Amino acid sequence: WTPPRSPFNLVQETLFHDPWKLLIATIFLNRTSGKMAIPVLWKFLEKYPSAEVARTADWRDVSELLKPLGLYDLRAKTIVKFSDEYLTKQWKYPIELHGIGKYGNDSYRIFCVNEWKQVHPEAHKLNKYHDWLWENH
DNA sequence: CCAGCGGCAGC
DNA sequence: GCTGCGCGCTGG
Repeated sequence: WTPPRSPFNLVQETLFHDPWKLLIATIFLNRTSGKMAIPVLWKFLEKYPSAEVARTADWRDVSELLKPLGLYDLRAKTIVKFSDEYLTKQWKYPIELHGIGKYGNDSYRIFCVNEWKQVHPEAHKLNKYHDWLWENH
């Protein structure tokens, strides 16, 4: 299973090989415009390239990086918690993990696994992709 | 100028 | 279902 490249340009299309990066991408996109989030996502992934490093991060430092995005302290605490569980808990679907809900589960089930047919997403840029999947099928 | 709008936990 | 978190994008 390889999710196809779409005319919609979801960030999920580039990060599916590393689930952690793709899931962090969804967290950056919680009620935050893609325009601001994605640039700042790359900035994060240079300072914190893995779940192994983010897990030892000081949430307060992670928060200074997020300031322009909003929900900066909430999401910072979230990035240090999720990354910890991601490597420490046994999980099948990321929904089990702190900070990941329907949206992040929907992205993982489409891009990181062959389960797109079984998914009913709600997030806007995601339904455009998912419908495009059924349409081009 | 300006106000509406781009998920999650925890109760 | 309800509520707090939060900035800047956009478009009249």
